[PDB]
Amino acid sequence: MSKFYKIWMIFDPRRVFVAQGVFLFLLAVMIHLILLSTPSYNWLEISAAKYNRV
Amino acid sequence: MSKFYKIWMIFDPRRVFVAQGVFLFLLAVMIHLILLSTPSYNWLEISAAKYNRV
Amino acid sequence: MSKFYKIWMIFDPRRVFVAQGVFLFLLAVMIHLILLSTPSYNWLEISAAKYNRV
Amino acid sequence: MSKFYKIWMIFDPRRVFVAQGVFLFLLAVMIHLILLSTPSYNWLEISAAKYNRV
Amino acid sequence: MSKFYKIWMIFDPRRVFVAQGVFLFLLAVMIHLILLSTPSYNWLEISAAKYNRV
Amino acid sequence: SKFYKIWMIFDPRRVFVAQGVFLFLLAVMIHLILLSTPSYNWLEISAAKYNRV
Amino acid sequence: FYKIWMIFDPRRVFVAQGVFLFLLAVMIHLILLSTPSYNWLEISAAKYNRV
Amino acid sequence: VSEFAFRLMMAAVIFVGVGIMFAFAGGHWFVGLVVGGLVAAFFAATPN
Amino acid sequence: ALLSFERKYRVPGGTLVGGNLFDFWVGPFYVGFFGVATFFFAALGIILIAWSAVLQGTWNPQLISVYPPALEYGLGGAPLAKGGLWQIITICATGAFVSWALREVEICRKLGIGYHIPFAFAFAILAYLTLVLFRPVMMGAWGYAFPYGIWTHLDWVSNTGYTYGNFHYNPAHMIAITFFFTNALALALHGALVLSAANPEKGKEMRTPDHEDTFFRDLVGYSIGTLGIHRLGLLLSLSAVFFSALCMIITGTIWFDQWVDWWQWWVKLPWWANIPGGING
Amino acid sequence: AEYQNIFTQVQVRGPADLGMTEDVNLANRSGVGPFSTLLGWFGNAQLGPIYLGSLGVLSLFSGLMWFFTIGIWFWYQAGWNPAVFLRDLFFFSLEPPAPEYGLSFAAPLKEGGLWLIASFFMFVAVWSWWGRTYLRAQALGMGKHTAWAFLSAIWLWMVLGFIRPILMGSWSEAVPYGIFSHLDWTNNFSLVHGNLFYNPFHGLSIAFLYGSALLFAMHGATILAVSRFGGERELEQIADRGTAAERAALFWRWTMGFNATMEGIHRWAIWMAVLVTLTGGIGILLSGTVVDNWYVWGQNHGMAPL
Amino acid sequence: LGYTGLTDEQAQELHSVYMSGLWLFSAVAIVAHLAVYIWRPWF
Amino acid sequence: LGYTGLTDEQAQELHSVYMSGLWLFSAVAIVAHLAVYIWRPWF
Amino acid sequence: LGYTGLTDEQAQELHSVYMSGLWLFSAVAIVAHLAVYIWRPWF
Amino acid sequence: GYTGLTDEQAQELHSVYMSGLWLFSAVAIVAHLAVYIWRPWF
Amino acid sequence: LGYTGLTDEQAQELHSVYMSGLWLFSAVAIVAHLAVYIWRPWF
Amino acid sequence: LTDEQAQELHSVYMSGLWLFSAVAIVAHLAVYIWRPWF
Amino acid sequence: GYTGLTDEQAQELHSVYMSGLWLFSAVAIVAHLAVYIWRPWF
Ligand code: BCL
Ligand code: BCL
Ligand SMILES: CC[C@H]1c2cc3[nH]c4c(c3C)C(=O)[C@H](C(=O)OC)c4c3nc(cc4[nH]c(cc(n2)[C@@H]1C)c(C(C)=O)c4C)[C@@H](C)[C@@H]3CCC(=O)OC/C=C(\C)CCC[C@H](C)CCC[C@H](C)CCCC(C)C
Ligand SMILES: CC[C@H]1c2cc3[nH]c4c(c3C)C(=O)[C@H](C(=O)OC)c4c3nc(cc4[nH]c(cc(n2)[C@@H]1C)c(C(C)=O)c4C)[C@@H](C)[C@@H]3CCC(=O)OC/C=C(\C)CCC[C@H](C)CCC[C@H](C)CCCC(C)C
Ligand SMILES: COC1=C(OC)C(=O)C(C/C=C(\C)CC/C=C(\C)CC/C=C(\C)CC/C=C(/C)CC/C=C(\C)CC/C=C(\C)CC/C=C(\C)CC/C=C(\C)CC/C=C(\C)CCC=C(C)C)=C(C)C1=O
Ligand SMILES: COC(C)(C)C/C=C/C(C)=C/C=C/C(C)=C/C=C/C(C)=C/C=C/C=C(C)/C=C/C=C(\C)CC/C=C(\C)CCC=C(C)C
Ligand SMILES: COC(C)(C)C/C=C/C(C)=C/C=C/C(C)=C/C=C/C(C)=C/C=C/C=C(C)/C=C/C=C(\C)CC/C=C(\C)CCC=C(C)C
Ligand SMILES: COC(C)(C)C/C=C/C(C)=C/C=C/C(C)=C/C=C/C(C)=C/C=C/C=C(C)/C=C/C=C(\C)CC/C=C(\C)CCC=C(C)C
Ligand SMILES: COC(C)(C)C/C=C/C(C)=C/C=C/C(C)=C/C=C/C(C)=C/C=C/C=C(C)/C=C/C=C(\C)CC/C=C(\C)CCC=C(C)C
Ligand SMILES: COC(C)(C)C/C=C/C(C)=C/C=C/C(C)=C/C=C/C(C)=C/C=C\C=C(C)\C=C\C=C(/C)CC/C=C(\C)CCC=C(C)C
Ligand SMILES: CCCCCCCCCCCCO[C@@H]1O[C@H](CO)[C@@H](O[C@H]2O[C@H](CO)[C@@H](O)[C@H](O)[C@H]2O)[C@H](O)[C@H]1O
Repeated sequence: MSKFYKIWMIFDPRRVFVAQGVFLFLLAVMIHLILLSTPSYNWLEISAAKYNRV
Repeated sequence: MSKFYKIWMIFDPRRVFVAQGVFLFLLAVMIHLILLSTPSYNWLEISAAKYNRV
Repeated sequence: MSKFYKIWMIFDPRRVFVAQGVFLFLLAVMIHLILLSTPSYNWLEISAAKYNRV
Repeated sequence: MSKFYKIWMIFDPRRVFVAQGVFLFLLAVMIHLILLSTPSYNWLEISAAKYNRV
Repeated sequence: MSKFYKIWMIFDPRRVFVAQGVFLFLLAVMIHLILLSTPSYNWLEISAAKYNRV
Repeated sequence: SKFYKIWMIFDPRRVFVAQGVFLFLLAVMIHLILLSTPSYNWLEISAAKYNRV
Repeated sequence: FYKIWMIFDPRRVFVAQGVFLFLLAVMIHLILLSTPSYNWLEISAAKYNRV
Repeated sequence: VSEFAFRLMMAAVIFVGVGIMFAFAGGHWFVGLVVGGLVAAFFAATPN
Repeated sequence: ALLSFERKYRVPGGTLVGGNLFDFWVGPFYVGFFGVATFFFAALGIILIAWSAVLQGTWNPQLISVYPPALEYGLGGAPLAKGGLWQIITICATGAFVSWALREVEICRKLGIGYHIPFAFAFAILAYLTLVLFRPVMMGAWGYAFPYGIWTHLDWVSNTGYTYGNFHYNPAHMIAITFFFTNALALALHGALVLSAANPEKGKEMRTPDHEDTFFRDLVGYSIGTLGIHRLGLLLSLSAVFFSALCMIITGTIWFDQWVDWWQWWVKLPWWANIPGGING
Repeated sequence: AEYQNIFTQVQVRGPADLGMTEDVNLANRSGVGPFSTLLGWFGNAQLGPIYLGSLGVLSLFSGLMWFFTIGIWFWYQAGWNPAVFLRDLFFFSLEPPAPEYGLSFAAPLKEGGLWLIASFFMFVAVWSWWGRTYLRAQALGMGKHTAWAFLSAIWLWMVLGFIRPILMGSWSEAVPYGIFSHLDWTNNFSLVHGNLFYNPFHGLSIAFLYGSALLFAMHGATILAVSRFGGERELEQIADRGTAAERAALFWRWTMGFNATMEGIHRWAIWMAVLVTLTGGIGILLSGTVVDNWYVWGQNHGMAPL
Repeated sequence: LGYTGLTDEQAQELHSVYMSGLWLFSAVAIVAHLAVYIWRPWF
Repeated sequence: LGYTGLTDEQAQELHSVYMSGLWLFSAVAIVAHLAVYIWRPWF
Repeated sequence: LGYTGLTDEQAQELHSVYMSGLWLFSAVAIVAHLAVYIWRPWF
Repeated sequence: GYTGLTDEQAQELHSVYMSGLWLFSAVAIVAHLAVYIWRPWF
Repeated sequence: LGYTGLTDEQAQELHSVYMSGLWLFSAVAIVAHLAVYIWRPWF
Repeated sequence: LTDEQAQELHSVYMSGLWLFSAVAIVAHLAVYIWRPWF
Repeated sequence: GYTGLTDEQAQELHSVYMSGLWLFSAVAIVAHLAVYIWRPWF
């Protein structure tokens, strides 16, 4: 556990950081869009219905 | 949280600044477009309805 | 923020200036287009109907 | 049995680590999408059914 | 019988290992798909029917 | 015997690779043919035997 | 017949013979399994009433 | 006839044969075609 | 008249037929045996097209058409007014194209160069014969060929393409179109790259094949090399024409229905044929 | 047999070429990738380095967003089923909003707003990539020919997706992001506007596409036919004309009556290629906005019997 | 030292003139936005 | 480490001014978010 | 090993800062998940 | 050693990779147990 | 025999380790098959 | 392709051919016993 | 030996191949025996 420093002795910090940032952003946007797809989790839709905006 | 500065020694300032600017611009445009997409949040059409515009 | 100047020592000034000019033009035309598309803020038709021209 | 340490004498961690990462992420996303496919395990819709959100 | 090990002299350990891994994972996927295909052994369907989920 | 001359000419590596590919293809052929036959679809044999479907 | 291994390349001859024999065997086996008179699976299925 | 040319003709014929075999065995022409193309490509790419 | 470097190449030899009977140049043109043949066939074809124009009653160049015989004549003859002029002009056109290719072969031999050009031209000739000989004969009627008019042959194209639904679903058509489009893209890239290397920014030194390799590696991370790009261009064009002639040799001979239904075989694969959801589920 | 120089019969490998540097910023440059023997049988087997500047990374990010947005919508259409996603992959479509929305951005996300977002992504990506090609020409001091040749196809693309929908007053006119959806868009575009065959600029675009194929067959065959004289080295044949350039010129001089040079044939090539998309964009722009029935137009302008 | 081969004093002057331009452009923008929002508000 | 080799004082000032700008941006964004939620909340 | 040129001390400090960032990100994600689950649970 | 790794560093790499593998496996076991409690699939 | 440059002892140790891995894989497979047959026999 | 080499290769090939043919002949006889085709 | 293998090498390779083939043959014979016992196909 307290030994993960040895992964960066071989991997490039720049490549790892840029790849992980891109992957995290893609995962986040995919999940946000997934939630926006399901009407039970579309917060804009839910707020529109609760406050009678339609 | 007092040691991040040395990333500027592993990341080229020009590259990271351009990446951040592009990312922020694209994200802001996407969110503004999503807000325009939802009929409960499109401010142009909201003000058209509230002020009784065509 | 009184030390924002030295960013000119990181990025080429010509690069920044031409990029920001292109960005300003694109954003301005995009906003104008959004406003023209919406019936509420399409000023030409507003002046056509309001002055009873159509 | 616990003598597989020579496998990295046969395979570089360079290719092995990236292959493991992409493979595990692909399996995770594949199985999560499989679960989202079957109505009996789509957790968002099952939570909607339990909480009467439709 | 004991003279099997010399195949490692004949064959590349790296290429053999890659081929075995890809072949084994593809075979496992194919068999799991085959089991999923029949409603007899689609364990998700059996579990849902048994627990009255659909 | 006298067949070891077959190893004096052909490269063992390609022979073994072709043998492995051919054996996997033949085994897949036989298993797929058996599952093609309703009388030997062991999955359906058990499904009827244990009253599943 | 002795000169066959000389004019014809032995690698080509062996590969062609093996591939042709394998293909012909599977072709004749498919022909048998197609007809209902030498399809052993169907014949045994009708014999033991297992189908 | 180069080694590559003989390997190419052999790849074509073995592709046809195994495609026929796996089309009858696999329940569709697509499975046989895929298996034949895969094996023939793996055969023709490898030199002698 | 000759180019400033031409004279050392204007030597006898290389002619397949004749050898001194028709070994000369009219202006820049090399006249051979096949030069005579191709001139005769082309002149006859042009004069007969004009004659068919006066028989048609039009002098608009875009309205002149020379139709093949009707479907009733099958693969037989026809009166000149009905479909015979089209058959003669097809004879003349085939002769002219073949003679042109063989004249190019003679020119290649006289210049000591490869025969890539006449071969690549034979590909176009065989596409033409696929449209006017192979497909009609495999179908059984010369009326399945196209007329010799600027806009009426597009009418032939449209009617044939809609006899089988939307022709975009022919898969040989798809690969031929991909080849055509990537060939145009490759031509644009090649012309642009060579012109950029030969013509630098402004008043500075000409660039090198290494420089253009560098540009395309800095652009798309790859370069195919100056021999490879010409190989690729020839291959793309020839394969585009090949799969064009392929898409029109299986159409109306092997497949007869709307080509879109072809793509059903993939969506009815038994494993996922009957899954609910999706476009076709 | 006689060798035709279509495949290299012998391959040779040496040091990794990192390329030149006129004004190139070495920092953005990548490192040489692997070597492809299979692809080396046809050309340079080396891969990389790849330059990644500021417009380059902008283009990569925007294109990633566009392709990924289309992919997520395709997954949504699949019911999140991987088997459906691999079954209906061609039949998917991120369609534009229906005509009643016009040019408005007030369309539901499921009803064409997502198409607007993906279209913004692709617009930004392609324009930044054009800037990228221009800048990469600029760094090496080369001419901007590739940038303008790209601008031709960019204009056809802009007409199809941006300019014509604006002129027609609805995003419904634009091309969907699907495999057969855009094929169907093409066929339906022809049917709605009455036989696009009679569009003169469609005819010109086809003339130049056929001409591109003819011209590249001719040029490739010519260069391979004189590759025995070092015809491949076109730049040196421009700088120092050899027997390859003279034989190539004389072949077409004696065949056609006129010929090109080792440099001007590439002018022919670039113009033949870019006229395709130039005339195509003009023709698509005129369709609907100016002419709604091309066959009737043809009748009125010759081109067709009355 | 840096990347663009510039000093700090010229950077200060360039920053000053660019900030003057930015403030002028943003002020004209503010005046225009006020005029439009008075003409036709969007809230 | 030291791919750029920037002196630690330079990296310190760069990070400090970058975080100054980031905090400014996040503060403006927070203000705008509060205004939007008050005008028309989504919660 | 040691492909990338980083040494032990550099690897240790890099890992320390990256793990500090990972824990910060994880804590923000945990509190956001708790807030969302309170607003609308999925279990 | 086809990457230039000695016995000691190969052993150390395997030990740390196995520690990571066991950490991932423990997290997965907890996740599978929790899911099977929430919704068993047998 | 050759074709790879290995020695006798290297081949022996590589094969023994690989066989240890194969036997572990097959033992897990046997356990899984027995569990599946218990839960639902296919014979 | 020396005459001795080719002759020995021919001898081995004929021996293998005879072995395979005898196995096939036994199979053919067993098949005919199982069901006659003529 | 034109493939590089000598008579001792050829004998070793041939013997190993035969022993592996016969082990596969024993496994296949057991498998077919079990399948026939479960249900005859003749
Ligand atoms: C009721 C009828 C019988 C029956 C009727 C017959 C008849 C009649 C025959 C067989 C024969 C065979 N049967 Mg039976 N058979 C039945 C149904 C089956 C079923 C099944 C699924 O039910 C299977 C799996 C088999 C299997 C077999 C094989 C063991 C055998 C064919 C060998 C062969 O094809 O070699 C060919 C393959 C190779 C030689 C592989 C090598 C070629 C490779 C692929 C390419 C060459 C490359 C390589 C480097 C070359 C080196 C070597 C070269 C040769 C030089 N049978 C039923 C039970 N069967 C045949 C036989 O007995 O042969 C002795 C035969 O005549
Ligand atoms: C039934 C259908 C109609 C028809 C309907 C149309 C319509 C509609 C159009 C054409 C167009 C054309 N038609 Mg038509 N056409 C018909 C019949 C034909 C026939 C024939 C023999 O029958 C031929 C040869 C053609 C040929 C042509 C071309 C000359 C022209 C396409 C140019 C091109 O290459 O764009 C291909 C290139 C692009 C579209 C631009 C691509 C470049 C940009 C920058 C893409 C960026 C790529 C991105 C960044 C990443 C890509 C993704 C990754 C690769 C994954 N048509 C019939 C009559 N045709 C087009 C045209 O312009 O003509 C007026 C057009 O819009
Ligand atoms: C195979 C790949 C591509 C290709 C290659 C190619 N074309 C070639 C060559 C090559 C390598 C030559 O060497 C040769 C040449 O000399 O080029 C300048 C040629 C050539 N390709 C030509 C045209 C051409 N190529 C086309 C296509 C293609 N050519 C392919 C896409 C097309 C299309 C798509 O429409 C055309 C129109 C010529 C410029 C030339 C051959 C000239 C020739 O045949 O000379 C002898 C004949 C004449 C000068 C006139 C003959 C007239 C007829 C007797 C009467 C008319 C008959 C015709 C049927 C009328 C039809 C009219 C209607 C259809 C409108
Ligand atoms: C003259 C007209 C013809 C033409 C010309 C033409 N096309 C061009 C050009 C030119 C002159 C270019 O300079 C430009 C180019 O770069 O060519 C290589 C281009 C180009 N034409 C292209 C395609 C194209 N051209 C077409 C057509 C045509 N192009 C016409 C026939 C078509 C058709 C027929 O539809 C297509 C599909 C591209 C190859 C390229 C423009 C590329 C571009 O702008 O890319 C932007 C990126 C995206 C929008 C999506 C990127 C998708 C990636 C998966 C993102 C992720 C990448 C990943 C992170 C990489 C990781 C790498 C590391 C592991 C190292
Ligand atoms: C790098 O390398 C390269 C080059 O360069 C180094 C090149 O350049 C090229 C070539 C490329 C280009 C030049 C680019 C432009 C090319 C194109 C756009 C491609 C398409 C081209 C054309 C459409 C051009 C025209 C083509 C044709 C087919 C016209 C040909 C002309 C004739 C039909 C005349 C033929 C004459 C013959 C055979 C002689 C016959 C003689 C007799 C029977 C006896 C004598 C007769 C007479 C006296 C009659 C009168 C005189 C004659 C013969 C002619 C004049 C009169 C007429 C009536 C016509 C390439 C590819 C290249 O890669
Ligand atoms: C459809 O399927 C769904 C999406 C529904 C379900 C599927 C879900 C899946 C498959 C999810 C997968 C999730 C995974 C694998 C998540 C992994 C997350 C990780 C590992 C996140 C780690 C993040 C680390 C971060 C954010 C670290 C950031 C660090 C900084 C911001 C500090 C910057 C670094 C510095 C300063 C280094 C300084 C040191 C030196 C030497 C310069
Ligand atoms: C589809 O998904 C939806 C849209 C629905 C929801 C998804 C939302 C997601 C995934 C959102 C993700 C948001 C993220 C990750 C936001 C991250 C924002 C960050 C990290 C912003 C950082 C900004 C930093 C800024 C703005 C810094 C600015 C600094 C300056 C302007 C000053 C620069 C000048 C300097 C530093 C001087 C330097 C000079 C010398 C000489 C060193
Ligand atoms: C279509 O037909 C259906 C699907 C219906 C049925 C047909 C199924 C068929 C045809 C199935 C075929 C199955 C086969 C052929 C399965 C074969 C499986 C085998 C033999 C797998 C062997 C696996 C061996 C493994 C995974 C070994 C792994 C080794 C390790 C994990 C240890 C690491 C190795 C090292 C360190 C090498 C030692 C090197 C040094 C220097 C010490
Ligand atoms: C429709 O009807 C159908 C087609 C289904 C019926 C037709 C069926 C047919 C055509 C069946 C044909 C069957 C045939 C011809 C089968 C032949 C099988 C053979 C030859 C199997 C041989 C197996 C030999 C093996 C598996 C040897 C393995 C060796 C080892 C495990 C030891 C490893 C050591 C090696 C490889 C080299 C050692 C290294 C040194 C240096 C000595
Ligand atoms: C597993 O899969 C994942 C999810 C990982 C990724 C896979 C993604 C997939 C499968 C993607 C599939 C993509 C496909 C098939 C795309 C097809 C695209 C096609 C055929 C496009 C054809 C024509 C498109 C055109 C002509 C688009 C033109 C667009 C423009 C000219 C720009 C439009 C700009 C507009 C509308 C205005 C933008 C400005 C604002 C303010 C919105
Ligand atoms: C060149 C490579 C590809 C080769 C393609 C050659 C053309 C097709 C060759 C195979 C033709 C026969 O192949 C066989 O046909 C039968 C027709 O009922 C189909 O088989 C289908 O019906 C049969 C009964 O008839 C069922 O037992 C089977 O479950 C079902 O899939 C399949 O298509 C295939 O198992």
